[PDB]
Amino acid sequence: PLYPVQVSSADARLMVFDKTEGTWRLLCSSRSNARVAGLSCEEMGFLRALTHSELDVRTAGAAGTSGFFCVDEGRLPHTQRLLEVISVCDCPRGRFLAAICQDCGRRKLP
Amino acid sequence: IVGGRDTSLGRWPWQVSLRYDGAHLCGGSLLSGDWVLTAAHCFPERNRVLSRWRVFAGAVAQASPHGLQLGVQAVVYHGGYLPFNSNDIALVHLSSPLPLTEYIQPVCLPAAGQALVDGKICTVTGWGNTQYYGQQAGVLQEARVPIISNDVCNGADFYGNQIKPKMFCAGYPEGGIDACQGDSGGPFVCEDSISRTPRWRLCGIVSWGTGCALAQKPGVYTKVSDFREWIFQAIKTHSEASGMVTQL
Ligand SMILES: NC(=[NH2+])c1cc2cc(-c3cccc(-c4ccccc4)c3O)[nH]c2cc1Cl
Repeated sequence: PLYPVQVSSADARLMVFDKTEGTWRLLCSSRSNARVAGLSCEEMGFLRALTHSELDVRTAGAAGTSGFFCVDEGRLPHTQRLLEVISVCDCPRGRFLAAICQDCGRRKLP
Repeated sequence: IVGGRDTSLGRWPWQVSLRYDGAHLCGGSLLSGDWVLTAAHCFPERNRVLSRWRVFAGAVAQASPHGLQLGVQAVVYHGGYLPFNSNDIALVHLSSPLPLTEYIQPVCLPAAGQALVDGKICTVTGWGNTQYYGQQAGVLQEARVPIISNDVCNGADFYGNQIKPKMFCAGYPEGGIDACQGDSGGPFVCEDSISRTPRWRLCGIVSWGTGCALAQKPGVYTKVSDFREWIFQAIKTHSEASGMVTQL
């Protein structure tokens, strides 16, 4: 039932499910971060990404993920779904994307 | 809403009322502080002077002096809405954004690939008639109805082949609880925890039916999951638009 793309409520890092592992992987930072943050938010049912940033595994931690996924930037603009343009990678920089998507569907009363 | 109950402030913070020259005509759902998703049939030829439309939000009583009322900058409707019933969806861009408070919040969209669960019980809200030959509700009403399958709804005893693939029915075979005139454009929402947090998502838009709350004539909704890309497009494309525009 969990959706394969998730975002953390502690630091907005994006996590994508790797079905051959049964683990979540981080999304390596790229020059297409804005399009990837926008596409990840749409994918999950949010309207848009308000902002995104770049975290550092060395100062932020992994938070239970196993590896990285990288986006094929040249294919990225032909996509509707993120999972079809992503691949495992080494992400040598150890920097991943965090996305602040527009919040929705929750009541804010006591 | 026929067979529903009065609800309270902050429960369905995405619900808005669309009024034309003073009268409440349709319901709508906030997608952000400046965009509302409703039904294309709410803007027929005679109701296309944007200056005459207002969007009321943040209150459950139509006569609350504490709700906000903003103008409309543009209406983007679906070019496939032949009448101008499939593609009965439209987006309304407010002239300025609503603040988001504990009483004004956007609702979520279905995630990509997320499908409807036939039999699941969702909620439908609105200020439409509480009886077909009745009056609109003074306080927003809410009701729970299950999704009916298309095989059943298209049966000759229900809507005999009039339910096309981007619409769905929700209701009780028996009748009794249903949406009605004035609820059109409004929200049909289901709650799930796929994002690990329970969130309500807009699965349907109140569109039409034969009378209201009759047995075997359930309500028909526009299936939002099939318009996700149209919505994302429209909003990028027409963010700075004014007027009545159509996007296919
Ligand atoms: N029983 C139902 N399931 C049902 C009934 C009606 C009835 C209406 C409706 C009737 C007359 C006029 C309008 C209307 C026309 C133009 C603008 C606004 C509303 C309606 O939406 N909408 C409906 C939507 C639903 Cl699910």
